[PDB]
Amino acid sequence: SSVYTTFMKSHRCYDLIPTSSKLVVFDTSLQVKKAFFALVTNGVRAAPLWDSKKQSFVGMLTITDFINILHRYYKSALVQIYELEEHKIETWREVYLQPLVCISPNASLFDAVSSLIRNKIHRLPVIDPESGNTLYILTHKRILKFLKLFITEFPKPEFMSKSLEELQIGTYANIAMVRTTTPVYVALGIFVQHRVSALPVVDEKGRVVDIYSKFDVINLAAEKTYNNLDVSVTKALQHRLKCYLHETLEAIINRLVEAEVHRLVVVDEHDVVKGIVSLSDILQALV
Amino acid sequence: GRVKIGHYILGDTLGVGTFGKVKVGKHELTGHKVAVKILNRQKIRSLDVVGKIRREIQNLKLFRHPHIIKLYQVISTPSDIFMVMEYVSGGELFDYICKNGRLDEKESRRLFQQILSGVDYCHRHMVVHRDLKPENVLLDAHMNAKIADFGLSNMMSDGEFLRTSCGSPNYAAPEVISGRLYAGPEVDIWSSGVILYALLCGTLPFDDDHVPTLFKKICDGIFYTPQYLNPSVISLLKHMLQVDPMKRATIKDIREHEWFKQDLPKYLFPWHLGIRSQSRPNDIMAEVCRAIKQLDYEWKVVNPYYLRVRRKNPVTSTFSKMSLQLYQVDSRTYLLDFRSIDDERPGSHTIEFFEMCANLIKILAQ
Amino acid sequence: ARPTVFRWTGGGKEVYLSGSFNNWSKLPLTRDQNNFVAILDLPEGEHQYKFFVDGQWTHDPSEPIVTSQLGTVNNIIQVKKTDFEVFDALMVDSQKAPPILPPHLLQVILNKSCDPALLPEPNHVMLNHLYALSIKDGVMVLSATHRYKKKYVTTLLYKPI
Ligand SMILES: Nc1ncnc2c1ncn2[C@@H]1O[C@H](COP(=O)(O)O)[C@@H](O)[C@H]1O
Ligand SMILES: [Cl-]
Ligand SMILES: [Cl-]
Ligand SMILES: [Cl-]
Repeated sequence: SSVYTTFMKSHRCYDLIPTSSKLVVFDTSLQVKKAFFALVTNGVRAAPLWDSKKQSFVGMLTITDFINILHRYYKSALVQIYELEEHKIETWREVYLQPLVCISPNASLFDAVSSLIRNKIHRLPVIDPESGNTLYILTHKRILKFLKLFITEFPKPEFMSKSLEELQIGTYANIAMVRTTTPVYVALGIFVQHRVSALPVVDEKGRVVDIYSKFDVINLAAEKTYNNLDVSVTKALQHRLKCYLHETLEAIINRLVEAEVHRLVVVDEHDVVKGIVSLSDILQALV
Repeated sequence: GRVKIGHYILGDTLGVGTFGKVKVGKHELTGHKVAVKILNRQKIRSLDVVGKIRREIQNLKLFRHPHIIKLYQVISTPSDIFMVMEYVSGGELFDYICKNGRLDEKESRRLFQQILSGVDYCHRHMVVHRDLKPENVLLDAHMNAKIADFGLSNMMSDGEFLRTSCGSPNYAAPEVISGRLYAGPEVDIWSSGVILYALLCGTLPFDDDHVPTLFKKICDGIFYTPQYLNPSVISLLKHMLQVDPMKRATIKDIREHEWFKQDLPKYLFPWHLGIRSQSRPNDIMAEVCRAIKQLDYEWKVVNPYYLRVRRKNPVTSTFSKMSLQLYQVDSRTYLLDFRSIDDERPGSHTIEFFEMCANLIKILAQ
Repeated sequence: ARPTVFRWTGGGKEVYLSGSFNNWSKLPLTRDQNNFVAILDLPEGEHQYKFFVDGQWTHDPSEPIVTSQLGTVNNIIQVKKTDFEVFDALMVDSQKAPPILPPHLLQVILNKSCDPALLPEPNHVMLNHLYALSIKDGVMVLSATHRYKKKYVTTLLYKPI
């Protein structure tokens, strides 16, 4: 029961809801290709689903859905992914996973972090019990961004001074990495079977040149280039950080929030890294 | 056996008010003077102004600003309704301008900052005192402005406009005199605009003895600017006295203004709509009601161009409502607007509204 | 203190008020401007009264009367508990072409490089109003800005039709 645990336990989810936000809802009957295009054209990493027949929000559409479709149904660069181009959202959700996890605005930020880890999720819809409608989608990034405001002004405990290595936060065993030459199709495959969010791209030399992520994948939708996944991961990243084991938890947190990134590659003494620390791991370690 | 309400011995009638007689009350023991609005229940019973007086009472109740005449108490007897308020020795700012001259740039601003301060507090509380004039701006002993007749005031609603074209012709905004519906605060800015003119000039910016010609002057937005006027204040008036509301100054636009800024005391302040149809307005209402009936939705008819439609959810067994008001865009076009009526759980209100709306659009014209 | 104002909208040089509430003694009415007035705190109940208007006794024909078994016609007043609560007293007293579109409903916050899911504080007047996008690939897009407490949320439904 740290100071942060008691800090998160005190604040309502409402407190994080911005003064004026946009929310994109998709009817389950909507075409799945249209759904993904809408995410891009509106500029949102996810959107809640509405079953008009069931009269309730039955789930959420994320980039993870695209990664699973785009992989399951990619026949080739010569033949258009039929399924994606002519599936409804309800028909795809019927294929995959054969319920909707949310929170009340009057619920604690603690219950919100607990839910994110417990349910193994990234997006948490804040739905009003009175009205029944979704107001805002709570992300790990938003929660940690606000928690940061507390620790910059509040005196730091003994464990914040300690090293990532000695504190043991983040995955350091069986780290899924891609190569420069690895195609987007193989990459999507790894994302699917390893359940990871990002993959570091190593050079022919062995030094990590880049990093392919669930977010990079949406540029295939954006640039309407999704029909060829045979292109190298580097050829895909043509459209467009690190941390050391010995560094303090404090210094690490400051970087994650400032860079506004979702993870950090954990390097040894060299270019080649020993593991990866994530916002999820940081937030799990504070709750 | 002198007339008194408690320990306040009533005196001279200082005015007749929007609603009732306003008399003075000097306290038997403490000599403290109050102003008493006497709303005669025999006269209030008469109309359906009963609402317009419950509006004044309710609005004014929670307020406490330094430049808004304070409501000390409201006491109800079988005979009348008394509204005990703070009394000020200086009377009408109007009479001050009449008796003394035009106010000097420094004084004009001092008083303007105060009137605008009160006017801001009002809007910040979703209250809009239509009928803002120097006749309703009172002065105290050290002449601090005090806003006074909230009879013509009204409570601003989320997603709703207001029609009641009220207030003195000179001080009444172009959209008010025109009878077109407004949001609320634009109107008080246009009134506060003429108040400033009257302050710096001692005369009115739009004036004529023939009422319709005056109405034209107001709508033309064209008024005199004497040489003695500072160009900076002229520019501010030019903004507050804009005929088009969408071009008219906002309290923010004024706070941001350099003339207004000078010597300011810190105590004062801290995709397309609906579906458009070129058909006949009666034929549109006809087209819509046979489409509402098609969707089995129940409804009630307010104005011939206003309908309150209800829908029983076939799944969650809960009621969802919406306001359908027909407007007129062009000299040839008409627009139908869908507003949500927030009830007072198993399926979202917001999406249920979209669904109710989309179901109609599915059959209706353009 | 909740006193009942008695008025005499008649003429006369000297007017008095005799009542059950003052043991039928001539209380002088003070000439206001229009009427002759007197204000007395009267308790909850029935009270009869009369006026001594220039040496002549009368009731106010305007106010309710009561004729006795003895022939006396007096005015009457029922001071109810309802006559004291300001809003309870308010209820007891109760008993061509379509409008031109206001310019405020043309300003869209969805139309007008920070957060793409971040919008400005909307003018209260367009909350709950339906703004829809032109029907595209058989998909109709609907939007409305609604406020929850001090927060505003513009919900966008992607609905096939
Ligand atoms: N490349 C990776 N290899 C293995 N685990 C990873 C990798 N990237 C992230 N993780 C872990 O996945 C978990 C959830 O993080 P994330 O999916 O990145 O939000 C954490 O325990 C991370 O340390
Ligand atoms: Cl008067
Ligand atoms: Cl005196
Ligand atoms: Cl005074």
